[PDB]
Amino acid sequence: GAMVSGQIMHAVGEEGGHVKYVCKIENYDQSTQVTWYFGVRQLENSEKYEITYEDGVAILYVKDITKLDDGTYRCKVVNDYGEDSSYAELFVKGVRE
Repeated sequence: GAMVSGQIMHAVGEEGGHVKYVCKIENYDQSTQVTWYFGVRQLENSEKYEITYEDGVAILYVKDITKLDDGTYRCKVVNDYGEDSSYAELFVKGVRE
């Protein structure tokens, strides 16, 4: 392309609930691979995170929200030509001023 990774919107998470992040990719192809991060931590499918990627749409769902989950989330996109990343925040009540 490209690729270019699209803008991701911020979210407020309530304790015990969930939030989602959606990142739309321009000029994806057969070599495109997507990895999400929370702060310094690399994410994978588990009891905590529901992660999918198909046809230029990356989706991260975060479950069972706690105060620990407040911070910065990154969607990192890599192919045979280069890379791009997009970022957004999760705000939980009681964490930030």
